[PDB]
Amino acid sequence: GIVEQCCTSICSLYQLENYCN
Amino acid sequence: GIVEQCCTSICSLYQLENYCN
Amino acid sequence: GIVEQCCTSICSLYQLENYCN
Amino acid sequence: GIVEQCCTSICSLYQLENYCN
Amino acid sequence: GIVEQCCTSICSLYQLENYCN
Amino acid sequence: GIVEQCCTSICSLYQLENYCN
Amino acid sequence: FVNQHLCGSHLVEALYLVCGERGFFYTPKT
Amino acid sequence: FVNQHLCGSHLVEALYLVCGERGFFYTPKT
Amino acid sequence: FVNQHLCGSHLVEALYLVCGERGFFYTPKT
Amino acid sequence: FVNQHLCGSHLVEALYLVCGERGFFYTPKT
Amino acid sequence: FVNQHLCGSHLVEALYLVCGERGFFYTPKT
Amino acid sequence: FVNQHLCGSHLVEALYLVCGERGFFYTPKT
Ligand SMILES: [Cl-]
Ligand SMILES: [Cl-]
Ligand SMILES: [Zn+2]
Ligand SMILES: [Zn+2]
Repeated sequence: GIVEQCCTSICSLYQLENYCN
Repeated sequence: GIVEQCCTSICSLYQLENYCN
Repeated sequence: GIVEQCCTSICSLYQLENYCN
Repeated sequence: GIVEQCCTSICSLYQLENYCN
Repeated sequence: GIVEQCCTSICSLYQLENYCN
Repeated sequence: GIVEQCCTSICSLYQLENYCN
Repeated sequence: FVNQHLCGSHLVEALYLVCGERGFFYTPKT
Repeated sequence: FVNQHLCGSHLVEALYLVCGERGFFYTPKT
Repeated sequence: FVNQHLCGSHLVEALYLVCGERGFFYTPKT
Repeated sequence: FVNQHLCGSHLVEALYLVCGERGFFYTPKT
Repeated sequence: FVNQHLCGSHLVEALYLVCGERGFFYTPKT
Repeated sequence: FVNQHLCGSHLVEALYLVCGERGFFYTPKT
């Protein structure tokens, strides 16, 4: 998931925004 | 909520566990 | 400057990009 | 010691509490 | 103590070394 | 540069001070 | 352990600490 | 914005800055 | 995204986040 | 609480949250 | 270097920075 | 002071503490 993707590869702030309430 | 309990007031580490999944 | 815009006042992530090289 | 254990392996908050004054 | 010297008042990085072991 | 040196090897606070304005 | 004021990024750092793998929600509106 | 390489607590800091008052959920795998 | 108060080390953490590889300047005197 | 994997400054943050007003000592090896 | 207000977790982060391998004590009661 | 091993955001925190009100520039390679 996002937690693993950001750490093992890379991720964008736009991808992160999907986890906001 | 959490801000009122832990920032505005004070809370323990045990109280913080209330917000775990 | 940045402190006035972002600390004293409030600023967006887009505004913060003003200070990138 | 605790500094090495927490980093090379894992450690609990209960183990950490032993380093409080 | 350290809080009075460095938080309440202000302190230098050199002053902070007072609290090293 | 300094960003790479501090991470791949080590760096001193004195070296860091060169990046202040 | 102790009771302290935990605000903003420091509050979410504490949640990460306490919850870890369980995950958590940070919902300031409530 | 630039792409991000974020592990551990640094991911939680980034979510905090991205989501602000909306808050967020932190859900690691297993 | 959102608008928030970002001060001190938290402000520079946000700049790092937003700028990354591009680099940035933090010039509080202005 | 969950078990922790903490390196560098992250250990010091955890000690700070665990010990609160009691404070703590940070004593790495050699 | 400079003189600034360093409080809470930020104070202990600065001690870690300045002391490193020597270790340090954080004793707010004094 | 001791020598430092600083990656990612930890470098930016160190620059912040070292430079204070002078501010600083963060300029990574490529
Ligand atoms: Cl603060
Ligand atoms: Cl890290
Ligand atoms: Zn803070
Ligand atoms: Zn880190």
